[PDB]
Amino acid sequence: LFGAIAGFLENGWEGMVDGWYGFRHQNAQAADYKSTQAAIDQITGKLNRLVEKNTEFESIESEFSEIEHQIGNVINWTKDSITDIWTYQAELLVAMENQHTIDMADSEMLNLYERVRKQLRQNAEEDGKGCFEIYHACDDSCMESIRNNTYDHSQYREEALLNRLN
Amino acid sequence: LFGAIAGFLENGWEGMVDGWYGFRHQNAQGTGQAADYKSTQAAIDQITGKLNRLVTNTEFESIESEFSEIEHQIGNVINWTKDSITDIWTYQAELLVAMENQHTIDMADSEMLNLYERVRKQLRQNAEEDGKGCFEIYHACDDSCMESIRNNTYDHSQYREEALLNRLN
Amino acid sequence: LFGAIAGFLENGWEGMVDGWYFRHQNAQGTGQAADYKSTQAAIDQITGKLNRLVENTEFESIESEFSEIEHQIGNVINWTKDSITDIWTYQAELLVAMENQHTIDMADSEMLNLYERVRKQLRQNAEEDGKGCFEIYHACDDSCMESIRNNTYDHSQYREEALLNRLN
Amino acid sequence: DKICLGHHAVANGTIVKTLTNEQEEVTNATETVESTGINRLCMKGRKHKDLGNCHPIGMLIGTPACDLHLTGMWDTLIERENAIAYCYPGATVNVEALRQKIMESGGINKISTGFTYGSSINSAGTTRACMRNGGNSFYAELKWLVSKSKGQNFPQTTNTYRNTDTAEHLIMWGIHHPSSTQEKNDLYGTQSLSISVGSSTYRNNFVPVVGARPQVNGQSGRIDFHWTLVQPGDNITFSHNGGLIAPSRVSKLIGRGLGIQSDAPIDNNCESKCFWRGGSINTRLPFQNLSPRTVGQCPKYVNRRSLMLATGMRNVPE
Amino acid sequence: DKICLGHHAVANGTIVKTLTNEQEEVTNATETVESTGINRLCMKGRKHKDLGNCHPIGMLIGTPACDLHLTGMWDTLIERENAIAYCYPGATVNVEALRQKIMESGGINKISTGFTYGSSINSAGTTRACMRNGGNSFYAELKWLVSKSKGQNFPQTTNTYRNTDTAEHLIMWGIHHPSSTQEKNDLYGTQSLSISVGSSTYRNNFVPVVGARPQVNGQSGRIDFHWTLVQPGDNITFSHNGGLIAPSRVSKLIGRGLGIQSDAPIDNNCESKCFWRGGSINTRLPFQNLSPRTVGQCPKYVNRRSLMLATMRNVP
Amino acid sequence: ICLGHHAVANGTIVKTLTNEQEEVTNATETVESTGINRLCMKGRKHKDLGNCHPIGMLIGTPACDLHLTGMWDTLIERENAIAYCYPGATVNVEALRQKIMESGGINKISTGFTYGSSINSAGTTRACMRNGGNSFYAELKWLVSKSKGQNFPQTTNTYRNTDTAEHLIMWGIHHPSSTQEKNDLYGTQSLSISVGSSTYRNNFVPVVGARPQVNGQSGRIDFHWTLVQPGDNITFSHNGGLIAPSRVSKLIGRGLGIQSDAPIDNNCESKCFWRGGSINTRLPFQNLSPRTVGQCPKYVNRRSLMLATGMRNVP
Ligand SMILES: CC(=O)N[C@@H]1[C@@H](O)[C@H](O[C@@H]2O[C@H](CO[C@]3(C(=O)O)C[C@H](O)[C@@H](NC(C)=O)[C@H]([C@H](O)[C@H](O)CO)O3)[C@H](O)[C@H](O)[C@H]2O)[C@@H](CO)O[C@H]1O
Ligand SMILES: CC(=O)N[C@H]1[C@H]([C@H](O)[C@H](O)CO)O[C@@](OC[C@H]2O[C@@H](O)[C@H](O)[C@@H](O)[C@H]2O)(C(=O)O)C[C@@H]1O
Ligand SMILES: *[C@@H]1O[C@H](CO)[C@@H](O[C@@H]2O[C@H](CO)[C@@H](O)[C@H](O)[C@H]2NC(C)=O)[C@H](O)[C@H]1NC(C)=O
Ligand SMILES: *[C@@H]1O[C@H](CO)[C@@H](O[C@@H]2O[C@H](CO)[C@@H](O)[C@H](O)[C@H]2NC(C)=O)[C@H](O)[C@H]1NC(C)=O
Ligand SMILES: *[C@@H]1O[C@H](CO)[C@@H](O)[C@H](O)[C@H]1NC(C)=O
Ligand SMILES: *[C@@H]1O[C@H](CO)[C@@H](O)[C@H](O)[C@H]1NC(C)=O
Repeated sequence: LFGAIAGFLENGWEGMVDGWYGFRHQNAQAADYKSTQAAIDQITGKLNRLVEKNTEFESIESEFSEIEHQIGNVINWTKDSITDIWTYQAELLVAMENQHTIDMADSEMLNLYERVRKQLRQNAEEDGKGCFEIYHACDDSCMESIRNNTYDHSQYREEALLNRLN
Repeated sequence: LFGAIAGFLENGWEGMVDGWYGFRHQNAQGTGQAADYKSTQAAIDQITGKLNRLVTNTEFESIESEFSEIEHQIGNVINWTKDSITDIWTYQAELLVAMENQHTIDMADSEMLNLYERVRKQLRQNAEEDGKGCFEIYHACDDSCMESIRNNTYDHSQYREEALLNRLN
Repeated sequence: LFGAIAGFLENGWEGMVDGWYFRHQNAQGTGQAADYKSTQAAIDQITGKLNRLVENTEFESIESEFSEIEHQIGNVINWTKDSITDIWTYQAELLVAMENQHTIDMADSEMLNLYERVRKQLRQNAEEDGKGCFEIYHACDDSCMESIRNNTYDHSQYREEALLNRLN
Repeated sequence: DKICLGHHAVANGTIVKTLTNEQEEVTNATETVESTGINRLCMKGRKHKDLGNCHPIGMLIGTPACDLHLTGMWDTLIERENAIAYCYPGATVNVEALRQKIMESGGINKISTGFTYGSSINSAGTTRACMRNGGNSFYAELKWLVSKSKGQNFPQTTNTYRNTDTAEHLIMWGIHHPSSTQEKNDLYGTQSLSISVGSSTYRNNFVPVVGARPQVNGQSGRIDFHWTLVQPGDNITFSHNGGLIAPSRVSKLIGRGLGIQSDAPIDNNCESKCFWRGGSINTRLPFQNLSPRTVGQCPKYVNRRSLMLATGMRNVPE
Repeated sequence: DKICLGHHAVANGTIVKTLTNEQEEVTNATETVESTGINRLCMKGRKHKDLGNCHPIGMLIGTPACDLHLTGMWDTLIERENAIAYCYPGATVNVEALRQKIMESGGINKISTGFTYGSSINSAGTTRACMRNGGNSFYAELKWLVSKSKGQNFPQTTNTYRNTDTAEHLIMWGIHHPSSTQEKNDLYGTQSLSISVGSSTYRNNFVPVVGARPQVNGQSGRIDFHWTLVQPGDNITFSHNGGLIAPSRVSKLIGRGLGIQSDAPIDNNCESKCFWRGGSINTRLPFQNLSPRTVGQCPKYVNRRSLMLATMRNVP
Repeated sequence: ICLGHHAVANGTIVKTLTNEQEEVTNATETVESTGINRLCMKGRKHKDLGNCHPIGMLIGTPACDLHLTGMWDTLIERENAIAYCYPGATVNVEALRQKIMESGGINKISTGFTYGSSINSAGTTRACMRNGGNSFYAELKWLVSKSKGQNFPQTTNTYRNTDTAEHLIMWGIHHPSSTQEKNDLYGTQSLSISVGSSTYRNNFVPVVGARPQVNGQSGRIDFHWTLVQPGDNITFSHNGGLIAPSRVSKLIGRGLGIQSDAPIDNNCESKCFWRGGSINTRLPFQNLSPRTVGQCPKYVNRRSLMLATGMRNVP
């Protein structure tokens, strides 16, 4: 389990229907494409792995005619054991890949909270919220500059340092 | 997998017994040990979740007589089937145990990393990290302020100035 | 899962040899080195996986190769053996897939860990550009870079001269 | 002035199971077990023969019910619940093997034995228990040999089927077991009866046995059926004092085909490859819980109602 | 001023198994494979039937040792190592199939066949090998038929049991096989013997055979047993010249039961659902170490002495 | 100071829980393939039967004279092995064959059967041949009247097991081609052969019928076998048709049975064998054959499975 979900974030936004991962902001809402794509491609990867899996089988037991009793209870025991095995394989599979699923969906959030952290650089500060604080007036252009992933910390450090230390 | 347990925290605290996860501090008054409830409880809850998964019926009858002999061919066709099933299940047991243990350890390690992160974000500017798991606190912290951090009540801003002036000199 | 290898480190270096996980600049020139401990830490885990892989109960024949076999029992055997084969196949695919996921993601982790020990070591004296490189605000002779690799690096020594550069 | 990073949530999310948590809410999920299958038999892309009330053995011996299934080719052979194998009361030895062999086939061809009989043999013997149209009759592929004049001793006879093919042929005969010590005398005479059969790979002998038995389909007598595989180049000899129900033709099982036991109505629009006693299953899903017992390209059956595979993050909102 | 972060450890650390490391120290771990068994049969909450030295076949044919087990109702049937099925040396065709059939039953009932015999037949033949109350006897559900006069030809005879029940019935008959010609002629006569059984769904012809063999229980003769199911509203007919061990009663296997072959003595205060040859198993674990041959609703047998499961990395 | 991972010019690809096409620096396979097509019998005291069938050991067909007795930890059977020089069959042949193939040895104990002067035991066929002349099963004798046409006398022969381990006894019954050649060999009598021990009772009647010539022979000899316990005796009471046992066989210990037409390489070890060759590997999975024998790796329906031994490769 990574920090992001069911952790320092206390809530998920029902308003966001456009993507899994998003940006909200006070200013004077959007969602990141690449992160969602990264998180959905891997759900489709084991959706893909799961959907296509089979050997041809014949009818060893008969429906309409009584079979020899010893070979019949041997067939019943064999079938019952194969059924138990496959049920266990099944429950293990779904529990493992659900675990992996959630843990990853956490990881792809944190991977690009760690993008933003390292893009804002020293021009912003970490909070308990998980919702970054900007100390300098960024218009809708600065914020878009956050989300596109082109930007320049250089162009604002001289400014923001003055706001952090006074 | 995560830096904390086998990495930048070299050793564990045997003396502390209440929790999986803990706070220890030094201040002008003295040194204190306490435990953070939620962080330990999450991991305990997932452990007992596993144990709950570990513990239903399908009813099998005997296909091998033990006091009467069995026909040869069918007998060791049955020996074959049962040995194959046994191999399958023992392999399943080893795989299940190994992978579940790996996940368990990396889970606990994850919870420790989460506590470390929560504390760091909580402290903000006022403290700094040596890569030993501790936070250099540059403003004097009262014990009430110590379990202000432990509570998560702690407000960084109120001490914000002092540490800062301490930080730059 | 973890951030570094496919997330913000935008490629791998071929030049690196006898190491899985260091490049600088300074003034004297540029030298490349590989960290021993992290790589051995990953390799040991991989070897553990392989040893776990290579660690068999005896079976007799139940089908006659060279002669008649009673149709019905033969069909029972064919069903059973093909079933067991199916199960073992599924287990093989499941193991290889999950082992691979764990291998890649764990190695990625082993990178991230080094990135974080280095960040926590450089502390105030440096900055993050976000390709995992660290910006050093006070030169640094080849010996200093060597100190960074070595972990002998004291941060307070360069702290002040660095902070001043940070602010101006 | 700030910026917020967060994950999305839904109004109604679905619960799954994980390693460490039961009842773990998630944004979305898809099941991995299929609990619903078509009631009809889906046979598109498959040329098939439906037997209805004709049992597979009947094809090999010629029970009237199987008249329109004495010959044919098929991807897929469908057998039904109460299909008729015998018009004249009897049984077959190692019947299940044979029936399976027939369901494992992809067609049958029939071939005259060319058997001819002596003037003192009535090879047109019929029975009330095997009706074709309104007439008394018998199995199409078999002839019930009795002495032409009631009561005379049935002549010592010898008929040898000669196989000149590059494949094996399945051959089926019958043995009559009369009801009354009179009936026997009126059919084969009073002599001690015996019926030896023998090829390069098969040897056996059959004594008819008069016994008091309950009447099945208005007959106390019984015909027991016996069958063997005659190899290429192999001859098979019948030596009989009377009692032999003897093959007019012989059967060549051909190819490989999927045998199905069911009562589901056939359907020719729906595509499938996995079949069971009621209906068919076609699903992307790897797992299934309808039938523990299935035929063909089939998803592994598991004893669970549902296994939801989560397709997203934890569902957590306000 | 410091604030620090840390985990606990112990002096004694549990070594567990992982994907990447065979021996990882961990705080605490538990077993997932049971290695301990009760050593009793826990029949509480179960209507059970301990057969003692009564082999299930004997409940059908009426072996002396099975006098207490000729009719019953149970959900669990226990057979024992020292079970007797044949007091008189013989065999049963499809013995294992039949035994498994009985062991899946949840009860047996008896029904008279109503068979009677003319005064040329001794119906009350006995033997030393089957003692009941002190004194010679014979299978409680069968009658040994011999000529009433030590030399005469056994009379051609016909007996028909008709099933008038709504359930199938399990009939058993025997076919004696004398050691000598003298003996043969004495029991059934000098004539050529033949038995024949016939129903809607069944038809067979048996013939007695004289041969010399060793003696079992002081007996050189044989009694070969045969059996069949008889559908409702059907007749089964025997036509015999002698040598037929004829059924006096027929059997009706009722319901379903669990069939346990075990050494262990019963505890009627244990609850349990999983059993094996010695004792039973009551665990919550998913795997088991005791026995590859268990019966019932049991954990799965693994070929591993121990498989420990971690409940963090314990570094001190 | 910068951080980075390695990479290679050309990467090997692996399947992954989420990705079926994931490039990786290096990898190793987890399946074995194209294994040694030969028989690795190192250390194994083995025994190659060649054209001799397992049952042939028991009844002593000429092809099997070199295999009548011996010990072994591994028994190899070849495809066209001759079970019967004289045409016939065996009741429960597969049980016998498997029994033999799980045996570590066969020892022969003489039955001791002796016969009166009106009985000829020296009967032989061209179907069975040694030194290019007519012979018979070396462990059985074919009993016919000494005077052609006469009645075979009622005869009794009891094998007595006086060992401390069970013995396996085989006998043959002869079913004549015609009513003539029956009377000639045994007479006009009604025939019968009853066998009985303390654990076994069976009766046999020789049957006359026309049949195609196999190996130039229209007659048949079917085989039967039973186990005789220690201290138990077995009696043959017979009238004509019995192919009597002159010796009896004892299976000793266990031994792995291999069915294979592959040549014996005596200088390699193995734990695993199939129809052609052997398998030698650490790998848990293999795809050479669904039907294997011994301490083998599991068989899987895949041509290849790659296990990533390295991190993800990003050039
Ligand atoms: C005439 C007489 O009674 N003689 C005494 C012998 O009975 C006795 O010898 C033993 O005889 C045994 C066989 O005895 C029975 C039996 O099984 O108990 C007697 C049964 O009444 C008879 N039953 C029927 C229905 O015929 C039964 C039967 O003929 C055979 O079992 C058929 O195989 O035989 C047995 O052969 C012993 O080995 C033998 O010693 C001796 C010794 O006590 O005393 C005689 O005075
Ligand atoms: C013990 C004995 O009687 N051996 C005979 C043997 C048998 O009588 C016969 O196999 C029983 O079925 O027959 C032998 O001759 C058979 C042989 O005879 C030729 O002349 C004939 O032309 C061949 O077709 C063939 O039938 C035998 O060799 O088996 C002689 C032997 O002495
Ligand atoms: C079993 O025996 C009974 C009695 O003989 C047979 O049933 C009788 O049934 C027939 C026709 O169904 C009647 O004509 C008789 O009057 C009945 N007899 C009595 C006394 O009920 C029955 O047919 C036999 N079962 C079989 C299958 O042959
Ligand atoms: C089956 O019968 C045929 C004929 O009865 C046998 O083949 C014949 O072979 C012989 C030997 O060459 C010839 O003399 C005949 O002319 C052939 N007859 C015919 C019509 O082909 C054949 O050997 C018998 N097969 C077996 C297996 O016994
Ligand atoms: C040891 O593990 C068991 C099983 O999970 C648990 O009951 C026990 O509490 C653990 N020990 C301690 C000291 O917690
Ligand atoms: C075996 O034969 C010997 C000698 O004939 C005899 O002592 C013994 O009683 C016989 N064994 C049996 C079990 O009949």
